[PDB]
Amino acid sequence: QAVDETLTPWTWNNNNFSSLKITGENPGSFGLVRSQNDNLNISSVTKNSSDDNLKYLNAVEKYLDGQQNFAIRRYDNNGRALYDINLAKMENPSTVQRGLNGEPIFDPFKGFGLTGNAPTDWNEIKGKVPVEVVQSPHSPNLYFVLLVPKVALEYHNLNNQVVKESLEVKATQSSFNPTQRLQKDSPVKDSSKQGEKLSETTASSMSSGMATSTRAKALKVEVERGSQSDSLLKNDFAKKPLKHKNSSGEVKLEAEKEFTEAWKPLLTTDQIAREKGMGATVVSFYDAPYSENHTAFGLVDHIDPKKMVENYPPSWKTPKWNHHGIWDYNARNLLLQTTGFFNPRRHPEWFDEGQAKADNTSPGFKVGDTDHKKDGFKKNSSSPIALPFEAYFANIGNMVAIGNSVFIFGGNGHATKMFTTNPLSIGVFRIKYTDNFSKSSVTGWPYAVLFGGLINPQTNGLKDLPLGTNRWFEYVPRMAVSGVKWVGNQLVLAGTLTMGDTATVPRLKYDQLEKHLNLVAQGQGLLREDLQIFTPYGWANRPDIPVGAWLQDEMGSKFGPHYFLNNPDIQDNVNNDTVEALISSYKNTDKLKHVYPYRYSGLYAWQLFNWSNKLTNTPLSANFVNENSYAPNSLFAAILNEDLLTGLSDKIFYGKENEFAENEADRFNQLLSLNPNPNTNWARYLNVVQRFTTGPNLDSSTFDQFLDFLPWIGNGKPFSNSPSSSTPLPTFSNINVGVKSMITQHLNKENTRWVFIPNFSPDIWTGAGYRVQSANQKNGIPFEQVKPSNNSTPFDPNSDDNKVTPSGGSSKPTTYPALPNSISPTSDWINALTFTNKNNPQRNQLLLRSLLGTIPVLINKSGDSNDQFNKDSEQKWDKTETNEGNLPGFGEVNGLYNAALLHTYGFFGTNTNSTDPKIGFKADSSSSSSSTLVGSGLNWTSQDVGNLVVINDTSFGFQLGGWFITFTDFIRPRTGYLGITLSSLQDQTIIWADQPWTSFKGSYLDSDGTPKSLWDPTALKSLPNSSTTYDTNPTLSPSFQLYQPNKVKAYQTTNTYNKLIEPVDATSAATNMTSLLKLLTTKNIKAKLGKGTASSQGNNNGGGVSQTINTITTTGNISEGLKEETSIQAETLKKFFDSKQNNKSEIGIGDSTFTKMDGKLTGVVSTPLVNLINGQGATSDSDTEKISFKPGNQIDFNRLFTLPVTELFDPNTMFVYDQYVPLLVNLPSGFDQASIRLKVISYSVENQTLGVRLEFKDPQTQQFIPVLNASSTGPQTVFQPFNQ
Repeated sequence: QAVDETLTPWTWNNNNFSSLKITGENPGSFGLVRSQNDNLNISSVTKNSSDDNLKYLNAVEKYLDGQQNFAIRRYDNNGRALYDINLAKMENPSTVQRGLNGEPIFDPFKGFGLTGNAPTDWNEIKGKVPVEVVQSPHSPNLYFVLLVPKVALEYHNLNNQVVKESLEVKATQSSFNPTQRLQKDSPVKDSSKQGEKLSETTASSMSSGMATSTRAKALKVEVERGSQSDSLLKNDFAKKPLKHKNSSGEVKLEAEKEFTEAWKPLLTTDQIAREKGMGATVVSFYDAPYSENHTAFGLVDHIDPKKMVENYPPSWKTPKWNHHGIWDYNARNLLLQTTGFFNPRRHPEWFDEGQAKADNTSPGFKVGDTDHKKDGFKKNSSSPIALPFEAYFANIGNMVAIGNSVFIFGGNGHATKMFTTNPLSIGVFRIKYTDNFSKSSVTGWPYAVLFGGLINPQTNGLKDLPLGTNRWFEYVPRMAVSGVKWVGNQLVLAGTLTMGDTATVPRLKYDQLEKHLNLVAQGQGLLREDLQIFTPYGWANRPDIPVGAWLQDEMGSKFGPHYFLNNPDIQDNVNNDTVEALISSYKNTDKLKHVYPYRYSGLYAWQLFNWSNKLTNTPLSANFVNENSYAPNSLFAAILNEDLLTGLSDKIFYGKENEFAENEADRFNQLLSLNPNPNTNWARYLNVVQRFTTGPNLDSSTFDQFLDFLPWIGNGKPFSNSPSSSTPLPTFSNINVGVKSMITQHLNKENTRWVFIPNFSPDIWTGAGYRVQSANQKNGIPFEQVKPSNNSTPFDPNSDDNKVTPSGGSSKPTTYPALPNSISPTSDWINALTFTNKNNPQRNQLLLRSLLGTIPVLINKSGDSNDQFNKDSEQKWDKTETNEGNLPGFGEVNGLYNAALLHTYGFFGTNTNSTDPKIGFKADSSSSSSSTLVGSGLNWTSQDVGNLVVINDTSFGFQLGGWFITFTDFIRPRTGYLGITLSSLQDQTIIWADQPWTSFKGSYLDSDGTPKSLWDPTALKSLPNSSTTYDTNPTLSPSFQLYQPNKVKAYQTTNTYNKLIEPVDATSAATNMTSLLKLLTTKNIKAKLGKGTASSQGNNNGGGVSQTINTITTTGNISEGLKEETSIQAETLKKFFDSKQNNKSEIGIGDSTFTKMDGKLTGVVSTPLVNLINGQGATSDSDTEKISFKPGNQIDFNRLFTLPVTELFDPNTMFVYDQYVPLLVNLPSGFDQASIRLKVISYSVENQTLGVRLEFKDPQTQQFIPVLNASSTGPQTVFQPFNQ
């Protein structure tokens, strides 16, 4: 039980927690420690055919019991280890001999009363490593230890055959086709159900209608209950004119042949619940640093995923459905995309069957039946959402206790994070305790109900985020945990969570799946990349048009008022006569809703502002929720009500509204609000989030100007590059890009001079990719965006149909005169909210993945000879309207400029490599251009998170990727402050290594006042094999994804982007771009860059400690940067940055200071005086070296009558009065009468024994502390005056 030098301090890569700063009476830390023994034969246990995962992991665990052990080495504020508590090899432990009502009997010296026998389940609990330990400050001297199974500890070393990556590679000795795993065949019209297409209404309802419209007339959509069990009388939604192309058989999503070797968990939710030894556990116990009974135990409690399963909203059981569930279901079928909102196909981590249900059948409702009315009634649901092994293990970590109850807020997933699959914590866990920690109940919640009550007024960051929800909890949050800490007087949760997917919110025209590879893959599930790609040509007029309303104009020459490819160049006016002529007369009742011929349109921004779950000032206000994203693309930091969370009840009951609509008759009249049955407690949990933030408290294009300012660790050069005429342009911010165009000439040309710009001259920068008539006239563009479907002449405005006639016959056109001058991938429009593209999902996701530093690129030419995108004569930045700017306009990630991005990277030029890599994008006009995306070389994944270091009650932070954020102004935001401060990382070898997160070994706050993080360059866990031994074109990595090809039509040399750049059928373009896909692998990327091996030079290994930059309270101030209403905030802060670009320190940008010390760094230990590193640095209270306990020599004793004592202390403050301080402790130095004190701990009237612990005003921290060198035994000492 004594200290064992063999075992060493460490820190697990799920929570990274081995040092709890203990305070109160016995400051120190429950030092978490493991043997530093390497050379562990993982391959010993073989997963044969007969054995299952359960017994295989049992064999692994028992073999490790025979090969490894763990203990918790409690530390003292001095830094002297006392005892370890080895769970495996501790003999005959005991729990506290509590009282009748539950109090623990603890004589300070005789110690906590033992029961002789410890909590049961020794066999299956001694084999669980301690990964975490927490303190309960409400109750006295209570402690927990988080027992996690060790298969997590050795998780990454198990045979890959069982733990299978989601992506399949095999030999694939045929180049590597990123599209050969994507279902690419488009839907087609059926040849047997022609007459069931949605039918145009019989006769328009005049209703005293004075307005007349020459355009096509609306569709009549109604569903009536009638009288039938499994059918109805008329189901207009269930019309399904389209069908899967019969190309080499049906094209459909079905796992049993779309996944030869499918992703699959290890242990199901029920399996882990029933199994005890393989599941986590939290144990209440008690520590006695100065008693012969050093340790005593309380209660042992398991964490049951059955509480997760029972506490999900009923709708979660049927994720393949959704609140819409009928038209959207059919659309997803036909477009070959996500079925539901959280199907396994796009998110298998949480499905206990894994990808085995990566299909469409069995959505909880009747589907596929011939008669359209028949489909829609509920039936068996075989695809529920549960907590499989990986997700459950990600659901453990950073637990904290409040009052009489404890919470486990989830791990971070690295322990079970494989190379591309991203599991994480989905639902919070709660534990309570009854009758003074005598019994407990295990319960857990879904974070969806925790986060349902979100509204923009809460956060000071970016607005309209995809965070809200509706009465159906088809929103699937999941937190990446930085460590919930009791920051000051508020409780803070920080890290990242997965936004509701804002990428696949648009849809694809039925005949446009073979030329939108980018987004079709981004949606189907073969592209786990969560940035958000820009392909505007093929979007629908509304993403939510029922399929039966798609073929009313199949040719598209008439331009399909009900359904047509989105192009707001033609968007109908919102003019009065226009609206009351097109939409009003088609009034919709409860039973019937009118799909209006009106030509809705708009670029991706308007598309999202309509059909994305943007946060509105009222919570529970997200009706259009498409899907939940891939991996955390949202930095997060919120404050969670301690008192409320304590109050909330364990079990959750759901009302009628929680489940889905019984039948489509009811569905047709869905509401966002309904009366919950008062006997249900689910909605109690709603308003728990006080606020939240993801980035600095900035809005609009100014936020992306900040994005421009932030630098890239891969080179350190910021994106702008302006300091030191065909020069690189800013990529994120469009300020000072292109030419200034007038919003006054945009669209209606009316009421715009002082609407979106508070200046006499509304001058804004159209951005890169813009077009204009000519240098003479730039503001606005005449309607030359005319789209001719066939060769039947252009869109034909002013046509009899295209012009409306209100009462009076004054025929007028419904399409606006002058359109905006940018539909670029970086299109920026404050006014044309139907032509802008810089949405807040863009802004936040780019913040996250640019702080990570792994934003993708789009390329034409690799570094190959004769295929080199050289700089001179083919990169003319000043001219970006023509092909000289090399702007693709199709396949690039929305919100940035490809040429500028690649200059920032250094793929061409000296920015990255000594020799120009000769990799870049050309806007070739000779013929069609093939291209794709690739990784950034870096591999800082998104689930990355540090441990939340609480700097003070007003700020905090952690490390994210290679950067160190600090929420400087989140708890107490201040006007004019940027909001956050940043610190970068120095070690290049650490930066570029394969898996740079087998390097961070926990974070803490250094006593000096600035946190740090550990780095172990020798611990870099790269890929298991160098593509075995043969070079595999596809080689996995944290941030490797199937970036599909994008092949585009030829570009017109001049006036390139009048219209959208049409794509060509790129399905079979993979084999012709082998060189381009060679760069899709990070290893090849770094090989080209010249930093593929240790050739980067510099630090040999760089094993040291990195410290974030010191932040003045004014750090991050942009007070002068803002305002200046002479022009817009974006441009004024751009000028501010250009005046302070070379002062990254002031803004909050820097590189963490690094100190090199030799050693096999593995963890840290914490004492309130100072946190020590790796368990070294023994201290002996240097300041108070010359003070010790006075032996019995300086006591009366001798032989006299029973000594009367205890009169010198009172039921008041129990410290001995100042009269008799030095009677027991030697003070040859500290003779001062203003310090040096004592603290009694117990006594006995009839025996006269006195027990005290010294207490003195600590200089460094003005807090009263105990002392160890007082006596060899310890500050606690009995003073018994024997007997006569």
